[PDB]
Amino acid sequence: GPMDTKFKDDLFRKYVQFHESSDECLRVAASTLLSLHKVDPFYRFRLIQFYEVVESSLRSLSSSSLRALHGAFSMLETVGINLFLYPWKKEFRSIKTYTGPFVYYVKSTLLEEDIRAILSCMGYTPELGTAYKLRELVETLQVKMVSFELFLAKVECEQMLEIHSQVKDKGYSELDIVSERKSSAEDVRGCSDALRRRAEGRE
Repeated sequence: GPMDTKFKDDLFRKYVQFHESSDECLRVAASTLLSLHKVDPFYRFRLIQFYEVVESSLRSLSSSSLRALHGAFSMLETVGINLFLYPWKKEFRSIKTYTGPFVYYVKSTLLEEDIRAILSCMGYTPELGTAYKLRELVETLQVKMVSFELFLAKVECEQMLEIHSQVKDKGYSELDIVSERKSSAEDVRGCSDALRRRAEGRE
């Protein structure tokens, strides 16, 4: 079914409040939201094409993994947080992407067009494919919303890492885990149980 709006709205408000004032308590809530009431996987995200970006990364970028994706989404989340907290600062109206840790964590892991799409939701557009800049007036609510989905994305990577750990002896790839998680609305233990049973031949 649909995502729980009340739970999501409450979590969003607490996420913004937290940053305006460790996010582990927020991550526990996010982990609950991502499986709550058997929300369909295709309703977990509305601004990022999460499972498509993940599968593109795992298939196309050889250094990647769910761990690497966690790091890329975390770095992009921090870009968003800085922008909605400090939109007047030159260092966040123009961001550093062609050199520095952004190369190692994001360019290594997400396709260029997915970087561009995610950054566009924050109002960043590039020049010559780089030099991302906020060229129109900031829309902090939109920045907050995509930052929040990058937070959910990093947590969802944590969920899929956990699914894999619970069925780690059966020879599955991370791509196999992603396909179960996007196909089934079960929680983490449900997904791992299904993967185990399938590997055992029990359907």
